[PDB]
Amino acid sequence: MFINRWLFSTNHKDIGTLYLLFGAWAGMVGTALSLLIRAELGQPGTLLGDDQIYNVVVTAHAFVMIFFMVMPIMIGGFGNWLVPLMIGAPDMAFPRMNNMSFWLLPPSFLLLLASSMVEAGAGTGWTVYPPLAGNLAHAGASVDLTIFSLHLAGVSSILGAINFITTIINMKPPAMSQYQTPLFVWSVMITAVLLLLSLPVLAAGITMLLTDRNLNTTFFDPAGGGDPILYQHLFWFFGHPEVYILILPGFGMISHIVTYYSGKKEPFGYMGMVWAMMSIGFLGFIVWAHHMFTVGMDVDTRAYFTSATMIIAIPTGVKVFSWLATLHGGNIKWSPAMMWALGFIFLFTVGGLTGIVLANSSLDIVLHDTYYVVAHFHYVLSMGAVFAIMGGFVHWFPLFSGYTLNDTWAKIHFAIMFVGVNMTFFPQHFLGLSGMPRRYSDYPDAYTMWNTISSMGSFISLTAVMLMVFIIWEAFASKREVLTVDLTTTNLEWLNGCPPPYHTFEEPTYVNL
Amino acid sequence: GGGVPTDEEQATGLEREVMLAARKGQDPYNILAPKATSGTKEDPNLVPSITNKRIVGCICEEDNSTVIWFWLHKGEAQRCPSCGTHYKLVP
Amino acid sequence: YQTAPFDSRFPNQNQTRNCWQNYLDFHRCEKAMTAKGGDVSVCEWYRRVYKSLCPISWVSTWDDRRAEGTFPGKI
Amino acid sequence: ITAKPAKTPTSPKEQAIGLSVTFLSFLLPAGWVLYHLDNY
Amino acid sequence: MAYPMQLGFQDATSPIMEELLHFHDHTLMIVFLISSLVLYIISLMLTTKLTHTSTMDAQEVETIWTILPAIILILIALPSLRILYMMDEINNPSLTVKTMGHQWYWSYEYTDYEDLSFDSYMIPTSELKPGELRLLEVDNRVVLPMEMTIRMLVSSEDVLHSWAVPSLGLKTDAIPGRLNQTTLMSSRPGLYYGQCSEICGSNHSFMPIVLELVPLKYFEKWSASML
Amino acid sequence: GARTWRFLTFGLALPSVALCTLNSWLHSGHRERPAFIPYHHLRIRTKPFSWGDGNHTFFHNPRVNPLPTGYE
Amino acid sequence: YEEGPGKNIPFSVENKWRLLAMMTLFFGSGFAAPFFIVRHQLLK
Amino acid sequence: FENRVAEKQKLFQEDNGLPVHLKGGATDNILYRVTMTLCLGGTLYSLYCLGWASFP
Amino acid sequence: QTHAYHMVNPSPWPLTGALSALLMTSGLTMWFHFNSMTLLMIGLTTNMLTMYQWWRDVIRESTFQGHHTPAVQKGLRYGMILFIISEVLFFTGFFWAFYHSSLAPTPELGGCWPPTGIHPLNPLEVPLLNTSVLLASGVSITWAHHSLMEGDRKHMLQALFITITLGVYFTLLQASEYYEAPFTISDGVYGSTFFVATGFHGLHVIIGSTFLIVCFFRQLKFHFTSNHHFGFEAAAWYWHFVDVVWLFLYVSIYWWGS
Ligand code: HEA
Ligand code: HEA
Ligand SMILES: CCCCC/C=C\C/C=C/C/C=C\C/C=C\CCCC(=O)O[C@H](COC(=O)CCCCCCCCCCCCCCCCC)COP(=O)(O)OCCN
Ligand SMILES: CCCCCC/C=C\CCCCCCCCCC(=O)O[C@H](COC(=O)CCCCCCCCCCCCCCC)COP(=O)(O)OC[C@@H](O)CO
Ligand SMILES: CCCCCC/C=C\CCCCCCCCCC(=O)O[C@H](COC(=O)CCCCCCCCCCCCCCC)COP(=O)(O)OC[C@@H](O)CO
Ligand SMILES: CCCCCCCCCCO[C@@H]1O[C@H](CO)[C@@H](O[C@H]2O[C@H](CO)[C@@H](O)[C@H](O)[C@H]2O)[C@H](O)[C@H]1O
Ligand SMILES: CCCCCCCCCCO[C@@H]1O[C@H](CO)[C@@H](O[C@H]2O[C@H](CO)[C@@H](O)[C@H](O)[C@H]2O)[C@H](O)[C@H]1O
Ligand SMILES: CCCCCCCCCCO[C@@H]1O[C@H](CO)[C@@H](O[C@H]2O[C@H](CO)[C@@H](O)[C@H](O)[C@H]2O)[C@H](O)[C@H]1O
Ligand SMILES: C[C@H](CCC(=O)O)[C@H]1CC[C@H]2[C@@H]3[C@H](O)C[C@@H]4C[C@H](O)CC[C@]4(C)[C@H]3C[C@H](O)[C@]12C
Ligand code: CUA
Ligand code: NA
Ligand SMILES: [Zn+2]
Repeated sequence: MFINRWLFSTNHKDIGTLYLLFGAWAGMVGTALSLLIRAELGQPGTLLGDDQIYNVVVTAHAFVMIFFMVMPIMIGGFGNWLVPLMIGAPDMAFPRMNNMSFWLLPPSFLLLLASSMVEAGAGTGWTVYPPLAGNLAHAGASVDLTIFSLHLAGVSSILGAINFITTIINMKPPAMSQYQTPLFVWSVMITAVLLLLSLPVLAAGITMLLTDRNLNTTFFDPAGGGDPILYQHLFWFFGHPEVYILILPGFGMISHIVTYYSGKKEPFGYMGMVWAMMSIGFLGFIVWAHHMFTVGMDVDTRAYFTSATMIIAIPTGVKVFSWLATLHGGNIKWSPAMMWALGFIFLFTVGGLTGIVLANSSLDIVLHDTYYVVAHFHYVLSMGAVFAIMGGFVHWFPLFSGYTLNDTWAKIHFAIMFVGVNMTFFPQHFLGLSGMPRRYSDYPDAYTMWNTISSMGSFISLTAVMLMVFIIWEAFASKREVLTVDLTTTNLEWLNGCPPPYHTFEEPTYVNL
Repeated sequence: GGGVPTDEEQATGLEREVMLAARKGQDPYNILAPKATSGTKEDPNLVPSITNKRIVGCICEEDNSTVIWFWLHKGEAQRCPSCGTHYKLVP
Repeated sequence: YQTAPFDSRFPNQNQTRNCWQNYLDFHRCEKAMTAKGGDVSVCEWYRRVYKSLCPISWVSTWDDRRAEGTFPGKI
Repeated sequence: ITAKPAKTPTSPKEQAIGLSVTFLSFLLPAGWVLYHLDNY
Repeated sequence: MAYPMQLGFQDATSPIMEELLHFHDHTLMIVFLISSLVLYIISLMLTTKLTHTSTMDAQEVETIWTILPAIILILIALPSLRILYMMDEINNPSLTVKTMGHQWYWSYEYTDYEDLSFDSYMIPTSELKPGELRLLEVDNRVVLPMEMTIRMLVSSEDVLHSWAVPSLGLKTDAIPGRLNQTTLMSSRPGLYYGQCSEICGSNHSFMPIVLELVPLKYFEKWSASML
Repeated sequence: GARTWRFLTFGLALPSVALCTLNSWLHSGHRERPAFIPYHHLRIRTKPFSWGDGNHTFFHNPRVNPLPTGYE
Repeated sequence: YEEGPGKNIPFSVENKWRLLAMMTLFFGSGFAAPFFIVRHQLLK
Repeated sequence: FENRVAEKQKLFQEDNGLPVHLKGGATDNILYRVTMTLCLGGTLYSLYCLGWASFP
Repeated sequence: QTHAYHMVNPSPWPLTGALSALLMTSGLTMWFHFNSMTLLMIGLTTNMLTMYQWWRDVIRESTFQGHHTPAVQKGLRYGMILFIISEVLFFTGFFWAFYHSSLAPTPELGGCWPPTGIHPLNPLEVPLLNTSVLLASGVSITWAHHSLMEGDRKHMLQALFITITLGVYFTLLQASEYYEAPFTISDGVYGSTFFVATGFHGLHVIIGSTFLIVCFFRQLKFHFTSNHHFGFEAAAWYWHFVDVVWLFLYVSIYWWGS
């Protein structure tokens, strides 16, 4: 029974549960990697070794946080649990293919941990640029194991994207138009379209890197007429959409949490929010070379990529202002989920604005490959994607489990994490402006105070992560069973109880025209 | 030149049940959107069910993005808590 | 001559083809001048520009390939 | 949300044990590695 | 170079770096104002017991929400692109210098007139002379004439590197098989430091750049002495 | 209809294949291999191939594919 | 299949102390792994 | 050939509680066991290969 | 249930598929670096066993059990369209690589395309024959489709057999051209782009021919009705995708790149 249920699943809820467990484990790995980074940088000098061991840690940190923590939790976990329930569907379109999306991730993760155990690891950065990632400067199995890790995670998400798009298009009640689906459902459909189009281009690029490393191709090798900058275009053609993939489902969860804890039946400006997410998804395909402003491209190309990148602020601004307009006039409940969501609105805005600074090619000459970039992306990932995950987790844990968290503990957890992430990343702006490069194991003495403070911040964030594990334990240990949930009239996912039965919507909803 | 079976000859299981019900203008597997009545207490929307309760979604006005969801129970007609439209379960 | 002037054929950050073209032009001119037994000093401008722009290792590699018979450009 | 009282209440003492065990499970193995870095 | 507790950019050594400081001041004011306005509006939405939970009309307010940001982006883009095109403008350099990135050191080639080339390696921490900077000094500095437009050409003979000097506003990627061009003009004599700015393996942290800016006559005699 | 697509298959598509098969047939026969020149952008070897002696491509044809050192 | 709180999960919550052990091993193994990988790389 | 789909419809709709991957009879169980044995054995061998490749 | 959707029986094939992916990738690693094919051959075997049993079960669920209602079929239509789009974007990366290298040939090539020392195939010889063959197969598969809709078993089988024969002809012609080519995958970016792009295309032709052969045996076994035959539609869509990728390769690499 246990094998049939948990290894042979065709159930959207159990598969969502598997994704959340996987993502939680991955988050502990990514946290450990982040503390090794900050331990190395927490005093001047060398702690671990030279830049190779250091950049193996940095590279693994990024892959684990992106591919094994954020994507599995947002898309595999919240997407599988909530999407079918929010459209009254009985499961996903391809419930057996859904299970293979999940089971590809343990092997993907095994190949990444194998990369780090064999030879000297893949000390390449998560971008895996040649020729450093090539067979001369990274001889041996490490980079190939990283490529194969990415291939399996790629297939997982491509099949997952086919599943979500089909489910969301084909399995709504027949009276429900696409303009009557919840914002979280829109956020997952748009994310799935980005994955479907972007991951195959990554697959092509890392396959070329694989053949340059093993079959004597020369896509990226000037000796054969290749070009290292071609790899960068193919990678970033995927990589910019990838960051929109990382935040879009977070946008969707934020819309639900703000609406819910404002005591509103609906988000402000629903069609604006749909427009904004589709605009961000589209613009996210035409900006990739803002990752390449120092490679030597032509001035008019730099002018185009600057302008196109800045345009993203307009639809993103409509969402931020629409969240504020949802709070406006609310009966505000100061739940732990609301605290995560309010931290999201503010800290995501700050990281979005440092992204607009970086969009300026002329200024990016001096900010590129500095901690200013590191500050920008940790505001949007470690205070944006992560705050949306934590908000969604504390909001929907009682739906998934049938048990309540201790709200006081959850507020403590929020407060500690808020202090730690800001102490970690705010000073990295100063390190960036003043010229500290990325992917350094050690720094000139002038950079010591801000690196010291940043590392102290990382330890506060570790305390929050440890407390979170205790808080989940306390909920399962105490077994406070959910009774009533407010606002079920505009939150269908709650209307089958906590937890919902294994089979929901065996009899579909009645919706007339 | 023949030899290809038809759905009439070879469709089976749920596919066949859907096929045979549609010939009779019937929709036991909820493929079509039901058409609203005036939704008054005298002319309530009639909600078929194989059990004693079913979830209703009410799109109170044309092109509302917000759907209002509630359990409809066997017995007296209930009202959408947003627009007051009447619904009655017919198990 | 101080350094290679701005060349409107090569106005962008990537100056690879500027080095290459001037190296080709010098060696084509040198072959044309050694052939009719004319004077290689007419080639001097191309020589100064490629020496200014081209990395030593590129010139060194190209010269080795011309001697080997493996230079892939047309001279 | 409303909920029932805990079916198996976790006393303050029980919470101190769970929190202590949780923290030690993170801190002891990493601490053992970092303490021994020189030897590595 | 950077100094302890530094918050902003290194002081500008070149006119373009001066331009970037003023453009950053303008952009940062906008970032401060928008961040501040969002935090203030959050705090305003959350500090009243007054309520309004019925459906709210969106279209009027969405005009403000799109037009005002569009205007603000234009006010960033205009000076941004003026500086972009100013750096690209034709200038007539007096001197061309090449740098080649290597694992893990820079070589320099000054081949306008004579075959002058040398390697530039980090001074090990244990060999620093009193008063010298950890991880920043090199054995052989890049001596250059002050107050002169110099063409720097950047490549690599192995993996990617990136040749950066923050106080001159410079960062040009060092790509094997590619010759990337930038221009350098120092308003002042002195020593101007940078660090390899593309992950390039074991000693990426330990291959810095030191420019030594001196009068032309000193540069000429130094050049002659380095053959 | 089926009738029309069969008409196209036999009346246009397969006659085209037959004519191109003729064309290829008439232009087949081994043309003379070029002088070997050890160009550095060709016969790339950054890592031995994972089969044979490591120095032969997967569909190596001795008649027309020189090794880095020339024809076999 | 079992339905309801504590039954829709691949781990038991019947005993809070056995659960603490299982959770300790689960999250603890994830957090430990990178420290042991670094130790492994340093010891070659 | 003759149309024997009706006989396969009867076999696969038989009320015997078997999942579809085993409903053809004893041959399905054999091919299932071969597949899962190669997968699990192969996975254990891949772990042994990692252990080997993790040291010089 | 009173909806039309398919609740799938718990299945081991997702796990066997995931593990076959681990064995193929770890197997390629073991082949490239540790001189051994063992893991790779286990992974290819388990991958083929997984595909066989999974698609067998899809036939059981549809032809034999009747779970493919119109709503289910519509979902499969979208799934196959989306899968084809993802394959289009995969090929787009290789076309980008090709145009990048060929539009700005580097000094190492002689600064020209084709590179110095590269003698391209004549696009009017076997490459043109291959074009005629795949276009012809696009016509015959359309004949097969209309035959099936019109209820004509014999003509469906003849048209589908012709379509498969042309797919096999293309594969044999390409194998022979690979063997005869005077350039290899190691002949710089010309060989790299030529063999990786045409090689992935060749793999897709083999996959598509395999799918058409599956449809051929299912047709022999009377699985398809005149109205319900999604496996055939999906194979036909895939087959048109393979034709269209060939036309782009022919124009780009063989003709414009010669
Ligand atoms: C979730 C992840 C995420 C998100 C959503 C973003 C969003 C944005 N990012 Fe970022 N980015 C990263 C993750 C992300 N980024 C990562 C990981 C890297 C490094 C990659 C690597 O090298 O490893 C990076 C790097 C990166 C670079 C390259 C810098 C360099 O390497 O030199 C640039 C350049 O333009 C960029 C810009 C932007 C911009 C303009 C947005 C916009 O989408 C932001 C828009 C939001 C707002 C602007 C705020 C809200 C708007 C308002 C309140 C309205 C009013 C505003 C105005 C009038 C301005 N980011
Ligand atoms: C999602 C992406 C993400 C996240 C969250 C983080 C989080 C953190 N990151 Fe990092 N980081 C990157 C993505 C991320 N990072 C990327 C892409 C790079 C660039 C890599 C490269 O250069 O190639 C990078 C690089 C990077 C550097 C620069 C290294 C260098 O240039 O040399 C540093 C330096 O301090 C750093 C530190 C941290 C710290 C201290 C945290 C801490 O904030 C982490 C704290 C812990 C958490 C936030 C919890 C996570 C766990 C969960 C959320 C699980 C939840 C469980 C349930 C819901 C059940 N990271
Ligand atoms: C008739 C056409 C049919 C193709 C069948 C041929 C071979 C096996 C597999 C083919 C798969 C296709 C592409 C893989 C890459 C390279 C092969 C290119 C096509 C080919 O077969 O190229 C040959 C070289 O093969 C070589 O190196 C062979 C190398 C064999 C090992 C391939 C390595 C596998 C790569 C991993 C694939 C990753 C997949 C990504 C999935 C995406 C997930 C997101 C050309 O022969 P040559 O002697 O150099 O020149 C001819 C001289 N007379
Ligand atoms: C370097 C080597 C790395 C390679 C890693 C390889 C990774 C994994 C090994 C794959 C094993 C595949 C096993 C067969 C999978 C068949 C999936 C399938 O056919 O899925 C179908 C849905 O997808 C659809 O239609 C349309 C989609 C069909 C997709 C088929 C499988 C594709 C796997 C590779 C995709 C890569 C993408 C290439 C583009 C970059 C059916 O959905 P189910 O939920 O089953 O059933 C629903 C029931 O109603 C049916 O009666
Ligand atoms: C040497 C090469 C080795 C590499 C591995 C790949 C090799 C071969 C794979 C060949 C693909 C064969 C697919 C067979 C699918 C059979 C099942 C099927 O076709 O199932 C049909 C549904 O379609 C469906 O699921 C549609 C399912 C579609 C899946 C097709 C996907 C193509 C897969 C490519 C996978 C790898 C590609 C990655 C390349 C980089 C069943 O419905 P109907 O037909 O309507 O029947 C019902 C009627 O009888 C009722 O009257
Ligand atoms: C980034 C995450 C980590 C953050 C910091 C973790 C905090 C440390 C927790 C304690 O860790 C322990 O510290 C002991 C020392 O205090 C070590 O004992 C060591 O030192 C003792 C005292 O010298 C000896 O008795 C022991 O034998 C010897 O192993 C012990 O091994 C180690 O587990
Ligand atoms: C269902 C269960 C799954 C099945 C698992 C099967 C595991 C047993 C495989 C046998 O192991 C082999 O050992 C050989 C040692 O004799 C190796 O030969 C290879 O490595 C040799 C080592 O010297 C070299 O001679 C050559 O590279 C080559 O013959 C080869 O790598 C390896 O496969
Ligand atoms: C159902 C499971 C039970 C069966 C388990 C599978 C048993 C397979 C073990 C055999 O191992 C092989 O031995 C060959 C020779 O020892 C290797 O060829 C290697 O050596 C050859 C010649 O020695 C070379 O030609 C090849 O290039 C090379 O890969 C080959 O790779 C390797 O797989
Ligand atoms: C006799 C048999 C009848 C099929 C049936 O009605 O059961 C016929 C119908 C169509 C025939 C096939 C098609 O005519 C196409 C092929 C023609 C070749 O000459 C023989 C094999 C070939 C693949 C045929 C095999 C077999 O004779 C088939 C399958
Ligand atoms: Cu050289 Cu980094
Ligand atoms: Na350090
Ligand atoms: Zn209503």
